[PDB]
This record gives sequence, C-alpha cells and structure tokens, in this order.
Amino acid sequence: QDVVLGLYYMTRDCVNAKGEGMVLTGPKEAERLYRSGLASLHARVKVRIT
Amino acid sequence: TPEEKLLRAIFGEKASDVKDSSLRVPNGVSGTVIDVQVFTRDGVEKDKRA
Amino acid sequence: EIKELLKLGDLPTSGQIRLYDGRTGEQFERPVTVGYMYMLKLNHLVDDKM
Amino acid sequence: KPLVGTGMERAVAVDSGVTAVAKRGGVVQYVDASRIVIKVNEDEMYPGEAGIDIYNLTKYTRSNQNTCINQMPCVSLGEPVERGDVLADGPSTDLGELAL
Amino acid sequence: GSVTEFLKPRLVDIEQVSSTHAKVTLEPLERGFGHTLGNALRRILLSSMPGCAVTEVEIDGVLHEYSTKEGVQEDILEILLNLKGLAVRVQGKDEVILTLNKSGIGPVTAADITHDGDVEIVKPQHVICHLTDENASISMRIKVQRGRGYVPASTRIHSEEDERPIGRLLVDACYSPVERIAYNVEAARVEQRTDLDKLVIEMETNGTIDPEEAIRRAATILAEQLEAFVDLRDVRQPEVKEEKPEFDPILLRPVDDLELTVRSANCLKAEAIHYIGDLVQRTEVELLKTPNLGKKSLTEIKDVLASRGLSLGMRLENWPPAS
Amino acid sequence: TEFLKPRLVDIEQVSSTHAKVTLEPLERGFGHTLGNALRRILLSSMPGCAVTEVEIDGVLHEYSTKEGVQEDILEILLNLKGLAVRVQGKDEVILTLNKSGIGPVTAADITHDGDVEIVKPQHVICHLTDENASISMRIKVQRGRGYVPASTIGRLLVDACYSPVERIAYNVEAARVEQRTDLDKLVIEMETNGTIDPEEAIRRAATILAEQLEAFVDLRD
Amino acid sequence: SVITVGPYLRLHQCGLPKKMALELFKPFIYGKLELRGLATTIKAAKKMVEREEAVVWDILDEVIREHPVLLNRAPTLHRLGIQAFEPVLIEGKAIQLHPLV
Repeated sequence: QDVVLGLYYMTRDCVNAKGEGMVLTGPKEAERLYRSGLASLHARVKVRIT
Repeated sequence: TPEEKLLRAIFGEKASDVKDSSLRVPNGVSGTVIDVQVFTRDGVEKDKRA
Repeated sequence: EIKELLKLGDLPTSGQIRLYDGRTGEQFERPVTVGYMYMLKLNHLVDDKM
Repeated sequence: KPLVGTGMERAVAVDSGVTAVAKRGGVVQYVDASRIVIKVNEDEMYPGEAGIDIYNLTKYTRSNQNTCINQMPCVSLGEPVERGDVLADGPSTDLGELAL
Repeated sequence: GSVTEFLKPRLVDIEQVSSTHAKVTLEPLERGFGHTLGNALRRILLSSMPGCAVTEVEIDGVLHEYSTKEGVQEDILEILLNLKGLAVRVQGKDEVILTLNKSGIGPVTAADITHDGDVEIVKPQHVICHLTDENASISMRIKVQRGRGYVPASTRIHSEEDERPIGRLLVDACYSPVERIAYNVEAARVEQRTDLDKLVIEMETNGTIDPEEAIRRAATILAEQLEAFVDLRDVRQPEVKEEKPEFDPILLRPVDDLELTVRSANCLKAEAIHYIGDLVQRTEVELLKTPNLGKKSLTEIKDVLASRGLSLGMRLENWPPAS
Repeated sequence: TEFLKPRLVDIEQVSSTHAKVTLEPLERGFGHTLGNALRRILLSSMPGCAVTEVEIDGVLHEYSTKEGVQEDILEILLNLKGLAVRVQGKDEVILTLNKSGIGPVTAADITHDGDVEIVKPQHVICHLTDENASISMRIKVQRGRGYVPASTIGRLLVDACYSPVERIAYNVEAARVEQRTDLDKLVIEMETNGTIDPEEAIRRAATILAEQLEAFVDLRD
Repeated sequence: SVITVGPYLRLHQCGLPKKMALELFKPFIYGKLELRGLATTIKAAKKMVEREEAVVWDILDEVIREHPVLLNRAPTLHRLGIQAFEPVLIEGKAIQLHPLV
C-alpha cells in the first residue's frame, strides 16, 4: 500500500503546471526537483536516458 | 560437593541449615510501594512490623 | 453544520490544510487533513506482551 | 473531556458507581482530596436530626486489571450543589462527562 | 583564499508582544539562506535549548507521590504536576532549593514561595495547591536544576543519592523553554537591492528565557556543530582495552561495602582510607594509633574483612594500576 | 551542560566524483538539520562556472537544425550543460569553438584559453557526419550561483549549471552510542562533476553556511 | 513480542529489542565473555549480565553479528510463515519487521 501509492505518485503525468520540456540528463534532474522551480508530475518533459 | 566444601573453607563457611525464599520484584518491572499488609495466623508470634 | 462550525472560530472550511515537513521545512505537495480525533490507549500493550 | 462526543457519556459515568453523585442536594461545607462533606440545607429529613452528608470517596486503589482506580474532587468548597450531580469524579471521567 | 560573494544576517526589531510570545526578525537575508536557516534554527530552538525544571520535591508527612494530605483539596500527584509548569529563572546557579510554607484557607500559588534573591519567578499567580481548613498547613522544599531536553525520573533509576530519603519525590523535567517555533520567509523591502528576504521567526516561550540569548545560543550550537564539517581527518578510536586484572577486583570497592559500624566507618574516613585496597594493607599497629578506635572497633574490621575472604594488613605493592 | 562532538568519521571515495561520508556521534535531529542545510547549500549556494549563452553560426533559434551534424541544437545545448568549466579569475569569459571533418567534437577542439581550464577534455559535445561539415559557435561562460533555467539575435539560452554538484542525498540511520541511546549518524552521499572534489566541496558549503548566523555568536566564556 | 514496522531496515534485517536479545543469547554472551576476558569464570558472566554492565552490550553486538534469528507469526499457512533475518539491536521492548515481508 504505502510504497505503491508512492511510486504511482512518482509517475502520473500531469499537464503543464510548472512543467515545460526543459531537458537534461537523469541525476541532474534530482537537483531540479529539490530546487523547486519545476514541479514533479509534469509535463511531459524530455531527458537523456542511458 | 568436595570442591564447594573447599571453596567455603577458603572464604568462610557460615553454611546455615537454611535456604532462601524471599519475595523479590520480578526482573524488568519497577515502581513504588504504596501499601504493605500482613495477615498473621491465629496463634502465631506477630511481627514487629506487623 | 460541520462546515458551519468551521467558521465562527475561523478555519479552512474543507478540513484540508497545507503542512510543512519539519525536517526539511519544505511544504507537502497536497493539502493534508488536520484535526482532532479522540484517541485512547487500549490495554494489552507492551511490557506484558514481551 | 472528549471533544467530539455523543452526550451519552454523561450518563455512563454517573450510572456507574465509579463516580460519586450527591445523594441529597445542598451546599458544600468542606472539600478535600480525602473527602467531601455537604450540608443538606434545602429540606433535610423528617426529624430535625442534623443535616450534613459525608462522602469518603476511595482513592488510588488497584483494579481487577491492575489499573489505577481513584476518585478526584471536581467541586470546590462553599459551592451550591443540587441533588443528583457529580461532586467527586472518578477514573477516566470529567465531571459527569465520561472520558476514556 | 579569494572567492565568492555572499551577504550577512543581522537582528532587527525583536517585537515582544508578551512575556511568552516573541518575534525575532532577520532582515539582511538572501533567497536560499532565508529558507535554509529557518529549519536549522527551528529544530535547535524546539529542542537544544537550556532552561530550568523541577527534579525533586520533599513534602512533610508525605512518603510516596500517591498519598494525600489533610486540608488539601488536590492530591499529591496533582501538586507534583502543577510544579511541573514552574516558570523558574535562576541567576547563576545549577541547583536551588526554594522553600514553600503557607497555612490557612486559600489557594497556594508560586508567590507563597520564599522569594529568593537569585530565583526569578515568571508567574507567581501559578497554581500549586488549594488549602481548605484554616488549621491546614504545608511546607515543601523544592529543587530546581539547569539542563536540556526532557529526561524524566525514569532515566535516573538510582544513579543519584545512594540513600535518598523516603520523602523525596522525583518529578519529570521539561527542560526546553520553547513551546512552539514557527517562521515565514516573506519578501523583505530592504531599501537597497530587490531580490532579498527577511526570515521572520514567530516564537512562543515561557518567559524564563529571552529571544536574545536564545537565538544566539541556538545559532552558536549550529556553528560549533558545523565546526567538525571543516577538516576531515577521520579520527578513529584506539580501543584495545586491557583484559588482565593483576589483582582481585574487590580491592577496587570502597570501605562502605564492608558494612561495619558508623564509628569505624568515620575512622576510616578520617585516616584517609577510602578503598579497601588500603585497609587490606594496613597493620593493627597503625589501627591502634587511630583516633577513637578501640578493641570493639578493631574486632569489627578483622571480622568484616576475614568474612569476605580477605585478611588485614597484607602487602601488595601494586597500588594502583594503571589508567 | 552543553553538547558533544562527532568523533568517528569515515570517508570512502567510490571514485573522484562519487563519494560517501558518515559521521556517527550526533544528537537528535542534528543529522537531518545538517543534512538539509548542507543539501540546500550544495545544490545552489555553491559557485562553479557553467555555460549560459550559446551563439552558433547558422543557428539563431533553439528550434533550428544544423547541417552535417548528427545531433540537433537541443542535444548540443544539452551536452554543453555537461561542460565543466574552471575559470581562474573572471566573472565572465567568451569561448570559441571551430572544428570541421568527421567524428567526435570534443572539448579539446575548443580554443585552449589560458585562464579557462576544461576539466574533461574528452567530453563529447557533437557528432559531425560528412567531410564537408563544419561548426563554429561562441560559448559564453559565467560565474553564478545555483541552477539557472530558461526562465532567465543569435543568442541561444541554455540552463546554467552554477554548481559543481550533480546530486546530494543523505540518510539518518540510528547510531549505537555506548552511553546514550537516542543518537543519529548522518550518512551524506554526494555525486559531483569535475569542478571541485567532495572533500573541499562539503567544507566549502559548511563555510558558506558559516558566514551567515556568525553575526550572532560572540565569545568570552 | 508485539511487532512494529521498521522502514529504515533492509530486506534481510529485523528490529530485535535490547533486553529481549540479551536474555535470548544468554548462553552465547556467557561463552564470549569468559572467552575474551572480562569475566574470570562462567558464574562471573551471569553476575555480569544480570548486572547489565555497559561492556556486556557491546559483546552482545558481537554475538548477534552474523547469527540469524528466524521469525514466526501465529497462523502459519505456508512456508513463508517462518523467515530468517539478521538481528539488529533496537532500544525498545517491541520487535520490528521489514515492511516488504
């Protein structure tokens, strides 16, 4: 229960709302999430997947 | 046992023909005594504390 | 009438309220529910059950 | 006292002997953690055989489940009280109103 | 060293709304910092703060904390709970014993305490008792200490006062003097730049401590703790304790363990004999030349020493190793 | 009377960039407070130089395409975000990149400046397909603070990485002190680039945090 | 003992109470004590742990190191009713468990 709602909340693509497709490379995005500005359930957005 | 007989002989016998069966507070719990009570047998030397 | 009681003393007529982490101090994404629930400590409990 | 209640718990406490309800309503003469004495006042008995009504109220005793069952005075001295209201409270209750 | 820009924070108007509530605004602040320090300070204040709190109370005619007293509407536990919220502020001590005598009909507050020259009582209007009959009289020696962070009586099982009388009642201790701590960032109208904030720190205390020595002691703890974040030598512990007692461990215990008379105990305490490691190596020649130690006292020693297996006045020139 | 100091300190560098640091002796919440503090310091309040503006010839807007290049303008700017720059003593420096032919367009193809030091010279930025392909651009490097996004003719904006720290995580983990019981031991995991080592990086953050609050210290006793 | 969730645990670990684990590995603590030193003899160890003497707890941290303790719940329907974990000392009187199993 607890963890799964957790990972479901980590997906669930929400349109715009501090979204926009500002692209980067994985781990750097983590700095983006903590440092606000961008939301988390947006937007969609593109990044480099290795 | 012989070894024990030697042992008390080295540290003082005092081998009383008595045992031990005192009421002790069980390991773990802890609190404060709020009331003691003594019901003496009808025909028994009542105690000082009693 | 519960909403009606949410006024008078001034309170968010939704039960919802935005909370802050405390560790990070950062706000939680969604407004959580905050109120007063009459709880009671049952018997059973530890110490005994161990 | 419990916030969200039912109004019923004021009955539970006083219906149970756990709480000391005034036998005859009058005026409190002496309050104490040890006891409470009330002076009948408004209409005593048929004989003029003294007013007063003494309530000893038990304190800090053990329960069948080893829980502390003790009574506490919720009424102050020199306060008027009628017949059938809480003078001394009990364990897990709040002046007439039950609190678990 | 020559890098970075950065700014500095500084105290502005400390609006004292009341004796408890307080507001300490910090204006010279940037954007990131004003939100970071908010949590650091909030935690250290809602925890790592000093203050004072009652620890012990000895009441006349009251053994345990479950009894009552004639003329007292409230029972002993309740009076122990009321003394929990004593807003005390001691000058320059670590331990004080405020006496509290009061007789006659009427409520006994923090005022009926003996007004000491060092103790500063915030609210003398504070409830503690409620005597009923005019012939009722009480007197309690209260003890107040200085510390930090909860720590009840349940922590000190018996690690204080080897004897500690029947009448001494242990009370829990709510040390920290900060009830609630909040803060809002807010954009600061600093007549200078444009993009700066002013960390407003809404505060609620008990009045036993001022917002000055409070925020300074707080930030000071953060600084001292950040002090280790500088260099990183990664200092390890040597450990390796020695596992080989050269002598019987019993020689380490004090003469109190001998369980002897008071006269003999005072003598050993006067001849500079603390541990049994000195009594075990002291002859009867030196025991006779001891003030107030006759035949009865000397017989007591040899009987309380021999029974433990030890003798009197042996020799062991190995006293003491070896820390 | 006061407080205690963290004594047992361990540091294992899972390379030059990735490392883990653990400090065991810490009181309640301090591990987390110092955690959030140092995390919030390392993720923005850290210096470091990164690409902020890019002016490519033939490319004026970001939604354009380049000829002879396997990677479009967006992918190119993205690779430029991964350019670790260490400038000697300037708050701004302009760089020029001119290169033609086939293969990987590395950072070694950038004009070797005296003041500017490129940490990773093999950092692949682009891919040229045919021999007749060529690219020339002006990459403006600035001295900033934190993470600058797109929120800030021929001037292509790129998200500025005014930070040498890629990611920061931290754990609580109860410490088993042989005297107390309610103590925590902070485990800080840092993932950085090449501009600065985790060793001096964390010390820098602690010092930056030290500049603030210090005005409220005083000594004497 | 009553179980409680322990998020900070791993998948091969469980929260085993101090006083609980002390009395449980009594025969192991004794042996290791007389083994190292500390206790002059076997009866010395008993009096040494009966008087929980600081140093004893560290030796306890030693004996439960890689000594698996297997857990069990009341209604054991299948094989996964009893599963083994690595003992983790926790200041408490309750037994903590991994929220996955």
